[PDB]
This record gives sequence, structure tokens and C-alpha cells, in this order.
Amino acid sequence: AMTIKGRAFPEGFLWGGAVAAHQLEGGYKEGGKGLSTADIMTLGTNERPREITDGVVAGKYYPNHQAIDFYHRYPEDIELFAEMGFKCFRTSIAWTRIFPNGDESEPNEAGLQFYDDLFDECLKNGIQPVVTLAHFEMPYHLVKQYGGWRNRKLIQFYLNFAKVCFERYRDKVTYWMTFNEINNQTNFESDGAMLTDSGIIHQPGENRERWMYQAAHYELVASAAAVQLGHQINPDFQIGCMIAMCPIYPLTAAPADVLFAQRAMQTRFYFADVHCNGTYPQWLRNRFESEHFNLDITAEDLKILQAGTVDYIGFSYYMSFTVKDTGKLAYNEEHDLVKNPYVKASDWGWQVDPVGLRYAMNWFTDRYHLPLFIVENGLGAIDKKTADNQIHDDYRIDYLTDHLRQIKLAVLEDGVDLIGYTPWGCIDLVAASTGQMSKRYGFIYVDENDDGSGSLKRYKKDSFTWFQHVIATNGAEIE
Amino acid sequence: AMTIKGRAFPEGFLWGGAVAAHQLEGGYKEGGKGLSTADIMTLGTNERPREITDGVVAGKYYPNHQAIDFYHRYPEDIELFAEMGFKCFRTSIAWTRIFPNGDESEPNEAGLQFYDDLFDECLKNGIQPVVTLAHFEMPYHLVKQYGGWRNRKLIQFYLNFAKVCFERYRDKVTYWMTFNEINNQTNFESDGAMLTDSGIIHQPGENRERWMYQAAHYELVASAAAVQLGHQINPDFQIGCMIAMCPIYPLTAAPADVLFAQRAMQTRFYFADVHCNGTYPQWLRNRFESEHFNLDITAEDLKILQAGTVDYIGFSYYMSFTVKDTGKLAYNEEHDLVKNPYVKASDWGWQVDPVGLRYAMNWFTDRYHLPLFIVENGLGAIDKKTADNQIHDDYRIDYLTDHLRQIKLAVLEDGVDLIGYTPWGCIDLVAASTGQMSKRYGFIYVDENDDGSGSLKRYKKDSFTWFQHVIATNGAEIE
Ligand SMILES: OC[C@H]1O[C@@H](O)[C@H](O)[C@@H](O)[C@@H]1O
Ligand SMILES: OC[C@H]1O[C@@H](O)[C@H](O)[C@@H](O)[C@@H]1O
Repeated sequence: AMTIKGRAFPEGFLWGGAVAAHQLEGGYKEGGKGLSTADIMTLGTNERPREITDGVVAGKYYPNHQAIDFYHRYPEDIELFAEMGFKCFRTSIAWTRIFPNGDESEPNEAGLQFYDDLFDECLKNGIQPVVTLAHFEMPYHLVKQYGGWRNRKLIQFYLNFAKVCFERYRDKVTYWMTFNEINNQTNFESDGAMLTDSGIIHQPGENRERWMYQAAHYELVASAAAVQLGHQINPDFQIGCMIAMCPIYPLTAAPADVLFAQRAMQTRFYFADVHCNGTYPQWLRNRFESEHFNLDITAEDLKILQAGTVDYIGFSYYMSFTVKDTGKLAYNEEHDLVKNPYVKASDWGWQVDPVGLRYAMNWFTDRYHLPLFIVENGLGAIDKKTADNQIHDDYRIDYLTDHLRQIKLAVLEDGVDLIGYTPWGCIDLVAASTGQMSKRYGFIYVDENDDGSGSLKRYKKDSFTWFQHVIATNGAEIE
Repeated sequence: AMTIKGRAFPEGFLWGGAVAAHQLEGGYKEGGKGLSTADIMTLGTNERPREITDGVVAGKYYPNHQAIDFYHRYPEDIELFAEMGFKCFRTSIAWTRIFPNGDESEPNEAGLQFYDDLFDECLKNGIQPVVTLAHFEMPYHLVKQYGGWRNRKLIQFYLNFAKVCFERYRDKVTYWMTFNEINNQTNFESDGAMLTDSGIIHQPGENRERWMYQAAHYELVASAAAVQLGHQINPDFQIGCMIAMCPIYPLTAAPADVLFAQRAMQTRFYFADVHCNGTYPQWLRNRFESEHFNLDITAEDLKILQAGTVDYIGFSYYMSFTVKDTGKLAYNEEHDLVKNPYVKASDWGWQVDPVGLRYAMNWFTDRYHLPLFIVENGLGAIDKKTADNQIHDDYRIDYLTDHLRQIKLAVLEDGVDLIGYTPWGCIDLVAASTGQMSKRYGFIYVDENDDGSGSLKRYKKDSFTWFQHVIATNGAEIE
């Protein structure tokens, strides 16, 4: 029964922080940038959904247009990351800075130069960029013109973008991921998931589930083609998938509940099966037939999938879910979840379950036997900044400490292969679900309110010093 | 929502029945046969354990000595199997008929001739033998002389036996399995599991768990060496493992219960991980270190394991288990199970859970992506034979029908790759746990009582006609 206190994480462990371009950069039309799917989502709340508009509508507030102005302020924000001691910085390359409309024959030089400048600023401070190519910010032109990822043509458009980035940043970036949280669209009834993952805005009469699987198929093919392409450009690239890991528990030991939870996880994680094993699960191929989807899946696609399996599994962890049998062995995330009575929840309703992260790490390890990278984890919570500009975020420290304890057990005791750990929203940024600044994740407070007002000044929260010390001690004190 | 009624199992499906040599043959010293570990186990009950004696003790009744005399009666019993329409017959080759003491330099010809005669009788009736090499009947001399599978020397002794069988029956047997229910010894406190799997009779002061893992290691190495050897002798052999598949559910959605059940299944099924993936799970290698086992595991062993992974997973299914968190993340099967309040149980306390078999089939498929073969399934129950020699075993038909429904769903809807299905104890035989005849599994009633008395006549139960019709219709009517 030996303590984990005093034992560090492995040597070479990548501590850092994670963001996405559209949530912090602002500068949404600077440098020739095109309009993205993030730029058409208005401000919402936990109770009122963001509105998805047909382009920019006069008079409406779009939080992603200016965000926190990291497009201009990155030198000073990176200084703060370096003060905390980050080894890496996980962000996205904005697709619309490189291919503003998506279907150009040549990339945008000003966009490429922006990321050279950003990555150089990181590297000058000893911080390695870790890059996600698709992160909920595809060109709105591809949505309007082609129907988004309904259209097979997007595979090549994505690959044109991937190729440019892999070549330009060949000597600057080692770790890449293809499609952020590709499996959010498991909830095929979620307008937000469908737009962010796939550029799908529902058309009357369409079969939502059918089109989700078609789009996901093309994305999986594009990912596999990109893994092969990237390795041709630089064989030392590590190219991963990115899975939203919300584990799903059975409510009870009733056999039907246990089978329903197994199918729920098969449904939410088939994307990982394809990314890692290179083949579709047969239950799901059988579903396509029994639901009469008639998907466009070719022999060439299947060959690409098998040849383009990933090097590691990047994943996010925030929460777990629970299900009971509904009477039909098919999981519909919009309707089939029940609240877990054993755990508490955040103010946005997200269940707090650190033990579930140890479960999840074992689940991925035993299924796939690949290295993992925790590329998002965090607690969205209200902060109050005091008169003397302090932020006493003990609630956020507690959440992160509790999750790190379970991660540390999974690494030291269970022997999970973990590349690194990057908390989400390390500088306060625009929330995805709601567009709120008030749902704060950061170690660094940004003085911007939900209505966009404020000085935009940055202040260190108490969690900044906490995480700085975790990094300095390589997690040794966590117990 | 299409019915499965009217849809058959796949073409080429192997229906049959399963037994083990020591449970039905009798003739325990005929033809030069040596004393086995089955021949030193006395009669018990659900409440009173079988006694394991040091060799044969005068005056005690050993049910396996004469069993049901299939050693002499096989021609007439096989006629009954052929009348039911079996495609295959799953049995073991008695290790002690081939190598009576285990360490001989040459095999026993009379033993080899017995299996030529038995297999020829099957094949003359169009029934293919399916053979398990080790099935709870190893030579007692190896236990006494070497300490059973505590001793590395048993690897070669097992391989001498395997080689002889593979060569002799090269043109008669396609499907082989190495070690029956290799994972029963997960319960390292079970005297029965330790003797039957591993030839281990506890010595005072020994660390039971440590020695279980050592023995299992040598058995896994022997299995992997045998897969390679068999394929050299006949590349068309299909050589499988044999896992006792009791799935383990969490009692509730409490995160600690879910993690404990995950570890319980990792513990009970690491054997499958080794047989299929070719490597130990890291959590378990870490356990060996933290429990200070100092196991004898060499680089050569690990190389053999990786090169000798199996062609298919043979498994038994009878029941499921449930667990709740005990406060320590280590599963001890003798103490850590709780009864599942959602299901009923047999008269020997075995939980009835057909849905769990669909769960299990998905669990193996998604973890390993190998074909499966259900080589045991059945209900041990009291039968009453009427005055007119009928046996109205509707309880047994019901159990088997309910399990076949779930199997059929797993094959037709979930797309699991299933080679065949062989109910256990197809002719009434001596129970393993207790040595009782009264715990009956068969389609064919044998008139022998728990004390060995009776005529030994065979009678068709109602389930015989039921299963004959399942085979004739290739399972099409099951709904
Ligand atoms: O992006 C953060 C989270 O958003 C939720 O809407 C999704 O369902 C999760 O899968 C995801 O991890
Ligand atoms: O042999 C039949 C059954 O015996 C029980 O004692 C074991 O625990 C099971 O794993 C096995 O399937």
C-alpha cells in the first residue's frame, strides 16, 4: 500500500495548457481570414442556446469575433505561460486563416505567417506547440456551397489544408491531431455538435442520424489520409485522434442496463475504433443496413482507413454519464441519459467524476494499446475578482487536483502510457457551448464580461501558482 | 425492428455437444492409463466440498473412476449424438491415457488407439471431434514429483503431449484448444480451481496468489508454444484458448463500483489478453512488482507469448457476477462477489443471465477481434424420470432457448463471428464442482445415482428432441 506522494510523473512528461484559435484569437477578419462556423454563433446561456445565423447579422453580438484578442496579445500571454512553466501549448491552426473559403488552390500567406510568428514566440520560450487541424472553425463557405461534410469533396479540401500546415511547420510541431472531439456528433440531434464537428445545419426532412454517419465517415477517411500524408512529410510527426471521453455507466447491475451502457459506449466511441483499429465495428455496419442508410462507403475508403490509424489518442475529460435501459438497444444521447446520483455537478450541469478518468484511461489502454494524451480537462466556474485583483479559485484547484490524483494512479499503478496533460482554457476564453466569458476555466483571469465589455487585462488566479508548482515538482506532491 | 424468427444462423455453423474425458469415460486404469488429478477427488455436495486425497484411499467413492462408462459405451452414445444431428463433438484427450506419469519419453500406444477408435466412430457418423488438450485431468505424478505447474519443467512435458496428439490426429481434428477454463484460478483461494487448472495443492505458508500467477504464466507460455507447434504440424489447424466467461457487473453507477468491476474483469480475463494480444497488461506487471512476487518470467517466455497468440476464443458461459467497491482496487473472487438482485439462480446457486452472454460476446469481439466458439453452456438441474422413462425437462429447454436467443441476436444483429455452439454435458455426466450425477446437464439421461448405483441405461429427455429440431432448422425458429 505505498503512497504516491513523493513520486513524480515520468521524465519527459508534457505539461501545458490548451485552447482553440476561434475561442481566444479574435481578429476574425484580420490578415485575410475567412468567415468560419464559429463566427456565426451568437451569445447564449446555460438555458438559452447560441443562435446559428446565416452569416453575420447586423446588431447581434458574436463573442468569437474579438474573443480576448490573443491575435494581438499573444506575446504577453505566452510570457505568462512561460512563467507557469508550460512545456507545450495546445492550440488549433485556424482553417479560415489558411484557406479562407476552403476551396482555394493556394494558401493564404498572411495566415501562415501568423502561425510562424505564434509558434516562434512559443519556441523562443521553450514551449512546443501541439496542433489540432480541425477545431470547430471550418470555412462557412464550405458549409454554404457544398453542404459541409455531407459532401465527399471536403476530404480533399481538408487534405489541401493539412498538407500546407504539415510542410510549413515541419520543424516546429511534433504532435498533431486531425479532428477535435470528432465524436461530439454522437448526439446527432445537437445543432451545435453537428455544426462544429461537421458543418451540418439541418435541412427539413433530412435524417439527422444518417447524415451524421456519412459526414463522420468522410472525416474519418480524411483523418486516415492525413496521418499517411503527414508521415510522408515528416516521419517523426506523432499524429493523433481527438476523442471526447465521457464514459457511460449502467445505472444498476440489471443485465439490460449493463448491455445498454455497453452499446452506449460502442456508439459514442466507434470513432476511436476506426481511428485506432482501422475498421468499422460490425454491429455498426449492420446498423447502417438495418436503418437503411445507404451510405457512400467505398473499398478505397476502407483501404485508406486501415492504412491511416493514429499514433496516439488525444482526449478530453470533463465528466461521466449514466444510462438505464430504455427498451431499445440503440443509444440516443439527447434523450437517454440519467443524472448519476452519486456525484455532484458544475453550475452548467457537468458531472464531477475524477475516478471516471482512471476508468477511461484503462478503457482506452485495454482496447487499443496506444499512448494517450490528455489534451483537455477543467472546471468551468464563476470567478469573483477582488478589489485587489485576486481570484481565490480554490474550487478549480480542487477539481484539477482530484483529477490529477486519478491520472497519477493510472500512470504509476495501472501503467497507462501518458504523453502529457494540458488543462483546458488555461487563459480565460469564450466558452463553446454558450459563448460566455463567465464560464471560466483559466489559470489567468481575463477582464471581459459576457457582453464583451471590460479592459481585457490579464490577472493571475490562485490556480496559476498552484499549477506552476505542479509543473516544477513534476506532479510529485499530488497524493 | 425486424424479427429474428425465420432467419437462420450462418451456413457452416458447428452445432454439437461438449464433455471432458474424466467426467464421462470411466475406465480410469484401462489401457495403461495413469492416475490423474480427477481420480483423487471424492463425492461432495453443494454444501460439502469434494475431498482431494493423496492418491486413491481405500473405501472412498471416486465418481470419476467409472463415471458413466463411455470408455466402453461410446459407440451407442455416439449413435444418439448422430440422431440429434451433431456436427461436432467437443471432448478432451485424457493426458494420462497418453503420458500416464507425464514425464515419459514415449507415448502410450493403447491410449492413442483409444482416441483413434473414438474419433473414427465420430467421423463415420459425420461428427468432427473438437479437442481440448488440458481439461482438469493432468497426471498426478507431475503434481507429486514436480509440484505441478509451479515447475517450469511442465512446459516441455505438456508440449511432448501436445506434439504426439497433433501428429497422431492431424487428419481427424481441425479445432483444438490448449487449456480448459484457464482462468478459473482467478480464484486463487479455491482448492478446486488450483488443482484442476494447475496441479497445485496448497503447502503451508505459500502465497496462494503468487503461485497462481507463476503457474498461469507457465501455462500461457506452454499454450503459445503449442499454437506454434501445432501450426507447424498442420497449418490448417485452428488452435484456440478456452476462457470461463463470467462477466462482472458493477452494482451501481457509483464511480468506485464501476472502476472496481473494470478491475475485476481485467483480473479474471488477463489470461485472454495474453492469449490474444500476446502481452501482459501493464497494470498486472505492476501488481507483480508491488506485491513482491518475483516471478520467473524471462525474455524468451515473452517472445514465445507474442508469437503464439490464438486463432479463436473458445469459451464457456453459465452465469454472470456482480461486485461493489470494497475499498481496495484488487479483486478477490472468493470474497468480493455480491448476488445480483435482478436475476434468479439455479439450485447450485449459479445466476441465470442470458443477456450477459450477448454482453460477453460483444466484450470479446471489441477487445480482440477474433472468432469465438461457445464450447460450454447449460443448466445443471434435478431431473425426475417418470415411470414410462420420460424426462420432462422444460426448465433446461427454457434456459438453453433463452441463451440461444441472445446468441442469435449477437450473431445476426451485432455481427459477432461465431464458429459454433456446444451445450455442456450433452449426455449426463459427473459434475466437476461436486462429483454428483444429480446435477444433470444432459439431453440424454443416464440412470446412475449420486452413490454410483443404477443400470447406467440411457434415455432421451424432452430436450433431446428440442435440440435435434434446433439443429435441423439451423436455429431459424428461435425468436
Ligand atoms: O466540448 C466539450 C464537451 O461538449 C459537450 O457538448 C460534448 O457532448 C462533450 O462530448 C464535449 O467534451
Ligand atoms: O467449470 C464451470 C465453472 O466452475 C466455476 O467454479 C468457475 O468459477 C467458473 O469459472 C467455471 O465456468
